[PDB]
Amino acid sequence: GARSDIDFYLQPTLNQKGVVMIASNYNDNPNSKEKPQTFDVLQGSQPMLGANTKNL
Amino acid sequence: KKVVKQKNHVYTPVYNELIEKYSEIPLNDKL
Amino acid sequence: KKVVKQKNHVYTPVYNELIEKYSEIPLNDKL
Repeated sequence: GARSDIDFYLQPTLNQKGVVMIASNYNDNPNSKEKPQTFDVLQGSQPMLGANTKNL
Repeated sequence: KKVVKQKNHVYTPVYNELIEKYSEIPLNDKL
Repeated sequence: KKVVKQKNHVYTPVYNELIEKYSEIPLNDKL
């Protein structure tokens, strides 16, 4: 399902039961496309590493 | 005759939202 | 009476296309 411009960055390890992926999306669109206040927000999680703490 | 409530006429991406926020309960009426 | 949607009137070779292209999925709405 991917496309031909993702530029898969591979950094292999040795002692790693499992394999972890990090998906990032730079904007790179030329209209306006600014970041909202780097999300100093207690309600929302910041959209770089979510650290999801939720059941309710 | 009955209509079928035709058109709102403006379009958008759907975006079932990715980044989640904690949902505090706003049942704070007077007390 | 009901019509049978007669004619578009312009013709072409069919050409069920030979050379194939990779079909990326364009479901890239807003995120």
